[PDB]
Amino acid sequence: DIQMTQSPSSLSASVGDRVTITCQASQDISNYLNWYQQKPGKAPKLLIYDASNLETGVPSRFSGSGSGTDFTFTISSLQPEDIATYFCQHFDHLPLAFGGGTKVEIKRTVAAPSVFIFPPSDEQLKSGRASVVCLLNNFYPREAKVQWKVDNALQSGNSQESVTEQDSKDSTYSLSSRLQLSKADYEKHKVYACEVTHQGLSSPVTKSFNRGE
Amino acid sequence: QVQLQESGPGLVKPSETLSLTCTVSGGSVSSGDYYWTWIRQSPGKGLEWIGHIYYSGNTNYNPSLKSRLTISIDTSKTQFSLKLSSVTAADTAIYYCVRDRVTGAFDIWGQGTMVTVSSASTKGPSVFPLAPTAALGCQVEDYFPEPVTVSWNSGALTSGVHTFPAVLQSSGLYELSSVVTVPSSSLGTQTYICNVNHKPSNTKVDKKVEP
Ligand SMILES: [Br-]
Ligand SMILES: [Br-]
Ligand SMILES: [Br-]
Repeated sequence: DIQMTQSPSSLSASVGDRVTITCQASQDISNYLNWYQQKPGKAPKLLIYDASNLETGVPSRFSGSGSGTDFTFTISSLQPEDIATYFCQHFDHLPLAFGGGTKVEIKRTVAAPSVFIFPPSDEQLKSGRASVVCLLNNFYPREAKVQWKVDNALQSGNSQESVTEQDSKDSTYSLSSRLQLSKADYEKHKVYACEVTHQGLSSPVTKSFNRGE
Repeated sequence: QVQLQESGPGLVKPSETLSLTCTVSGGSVSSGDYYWTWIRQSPGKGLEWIGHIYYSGNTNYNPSLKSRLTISIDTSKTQFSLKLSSVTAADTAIYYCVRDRVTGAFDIWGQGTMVTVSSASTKGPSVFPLAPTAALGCQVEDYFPEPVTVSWNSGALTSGVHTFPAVLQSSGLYELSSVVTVPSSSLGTQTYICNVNHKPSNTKVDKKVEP
């Protein structure tokens, strides 16, 4: 029962950087070591087998090396579509086991989000619920603060956020914040405001609407 | 080029048996070069090798799942199956069927299938429009379990589309949005339909979004 330790658990590097992640087996496994890449929403894909053999149909920038107990996976030049979680896998003896995984995100220039606020449709209100949705589109870094104001009153504990994985083309994130209410509570107020704080916005951006208008 | 694909229930009750089937299409399962394998992935135990079966009828299984595991093969239908007995919530995971070279390499995976262990029954999603470059979308909520697939105009519209990870509601059901940005001039001419598919309940909803 081998223990596979990957280092680091996550990292961010700029395009063109040489990324190196390590996999340490708890005992000697010779070159019985494979490397996998799991892009967002996909199953892992085989990149390196036998610790250093490049799989057919894989770009040359990927490679592996090492034997015995220490193995290093390397991306010679990090590319925008190389964002994924990378796993090492031993086949020294059954059972076969994977590592914890190394999430590789990409450092790019700052980008302010495009903000949009969506009042709940009259169709949703007929069901009895009311979700006020605020959209933050194509920003970096991932960190963003969204504060909800209802008649200039800060809300807390009644909103949920959801962010996409980093885009494989422009390395940006998109985020969705929803103020989850009932029809009864939603129709007791008029002004519903979405305030956004982000590293790319010199001043915070508020997007609001009056209920109905 | 061989393709693998899993089929079976996305929702199974506790103490019930989880039955999954892999359909190997394009190639023969009666090949000596490969081991027909199952692998699952969940937040509590990461990627986990479950076991495999050889085309000669021999299996192996992971000792952690030695008790409740049964992997069969069907050369007549080019299928191999998985059975997990008396499941618990700890068995909730994405399950993959995988081709493993005898030399040792998972070189072909299935897309994976989400399995939730729950006493609750399935429920189809409610879909509501997010009306108006300009941003529009669809509000998909009140469904269980994961997942749901959202496409726009039957796949013709894919650029700028963002389908967000679902969050939980107070009801315990899921909720997400799928948005797409379009030029503001297209709002008078182009129609935008979001295609919501929820397999665990066999629910398909097409919703028109208009200004
Ligand atoms: Br082996
Ligand atoms: Br989803
Ligand atoms: Br039905």
